Amino acid sequence: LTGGDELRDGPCKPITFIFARASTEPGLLGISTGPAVCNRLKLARSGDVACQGVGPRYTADLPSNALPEGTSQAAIAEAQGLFEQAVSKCPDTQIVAGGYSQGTAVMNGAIKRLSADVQDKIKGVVLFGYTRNAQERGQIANFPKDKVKVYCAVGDLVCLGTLIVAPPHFSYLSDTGDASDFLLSQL
Repeated sequence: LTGGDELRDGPCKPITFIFARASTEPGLLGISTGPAVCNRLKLARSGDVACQGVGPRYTADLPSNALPEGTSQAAIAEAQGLFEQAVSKCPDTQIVAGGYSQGTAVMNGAIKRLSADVQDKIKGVVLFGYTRNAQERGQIANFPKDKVKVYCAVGDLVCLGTLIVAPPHFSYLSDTGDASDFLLSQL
């Protein structure tokens, strides 16, 4: 595979972007907001970005949205391990991350379990259609609020503590530019 597995495939890059896709999306980065942000970072920092999607253990299946933390424990464990691997395998890399829909639940569940040292390496996180928005009060638990930017479109009910999917939930491509600028700013 060429895209989505750049941390595992190496070589180390100055910037490592870790992303968790939305339910039903195939691959590692998905086919919507993940590639959109990854590519914007690659254009802004030519040759210095490695994009890594959370998979294959995170299957992005629909049923997992109803589990306690909004996703599977396997997906959370996989994501957590990828953050830890980035810091160990590439000591000089700066991490930026993102999630979309169920992917944001993966990000919240994984990052809140990370040590302070690893969290300090994560400069910024963008969450599109944050399914844990209401439950986490617009942030990621046990992580700085200023390092997270949440994109919850008007009418996207998953940000209101429900799993109801409406049209606004698929309007995030229009926010990928702002999200990419945010991540670059945090770096």
